[PDB]
Amino acid sequence: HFLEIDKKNCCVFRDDFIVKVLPPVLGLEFIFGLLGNGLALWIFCFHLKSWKSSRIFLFNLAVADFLLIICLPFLMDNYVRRWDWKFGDIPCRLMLFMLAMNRQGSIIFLTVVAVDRYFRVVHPHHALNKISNRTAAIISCLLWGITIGLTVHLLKKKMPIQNGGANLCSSFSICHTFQWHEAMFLLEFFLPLGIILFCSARIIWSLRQRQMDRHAKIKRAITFIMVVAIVFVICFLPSVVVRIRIFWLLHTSGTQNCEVYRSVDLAFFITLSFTYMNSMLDPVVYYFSSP
Ligand SMILES: CCCCCn1c(=O)[nH]c(=O)c2[nH]c(Cl)nc21
Repeated sequence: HFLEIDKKNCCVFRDDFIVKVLPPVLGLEFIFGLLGNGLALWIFCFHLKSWKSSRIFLFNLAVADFLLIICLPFLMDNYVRRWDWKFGDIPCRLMLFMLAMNRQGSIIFLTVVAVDRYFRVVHPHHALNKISNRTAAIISCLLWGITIGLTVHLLKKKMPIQNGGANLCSSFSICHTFQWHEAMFLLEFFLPLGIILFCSARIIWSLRQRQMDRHAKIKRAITFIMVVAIVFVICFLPSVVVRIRIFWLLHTSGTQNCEVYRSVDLAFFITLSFTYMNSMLDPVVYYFSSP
């Protein structure tokens, strides 16, 4: 129950019902993402030779998704052991760093693709619609650097922590403090949420206003950007909602017996796996949309 991490009062929980739902969903997530991302990378690197600016961003998203899917098997192994990391200390920090970095990278590149579509559809005569490959590669490297800059603190903050009779390797704990990590999670949902919603709404409004809904494939494009927004919201909403709920249960009362946390704590991590479904669904909608 109660524990102290870096002079911080936290309430970890190693309960059951975690080795029941999480490993079956994670295994199927891994075995479907492997095939989807392998086909995407095959059609990207080898079978096709044409690099356009939007395709570079799509390839970056695919790389992030593939790395996250590769990282997923270790997560499945961890949750199978009922929260017992049996790998080491360097692999644990590396795994947490990779998880955070490619989650943020997937979100950032999704936002970048949405902004690119917004510029293509609403502002067709802007410069950012005909950039060179050098500028696109520089932007990609800059975004990757921003991600690493935001996650070196996860890379450095701590190692696996002994508790009870086992060891826990986690960064999404619950503690009575508001560090940069949780605020960064809330930002990495909300700000891209606003950007994506604004871009999608403007795209829909401009396409409908300019009398373009008559065209056939444009209707498919509209429905696909709509389902992209919907799936992003569906995949990233339960996690942030449970995080806000546990924050509220933390500020009001808090640091108590902490059993009241557990009823919602199990709700958090399950929904966390739901975010990986996002990584699974992007190949279906993003790359697999050519008529
Ligand atoms: C590799 C074991 C980490 C377990 C806790 N954890 C985390 O610390 N950061 C995460 O991004 C994350 N995602 C999911 Cl699922 N579990 C997570």
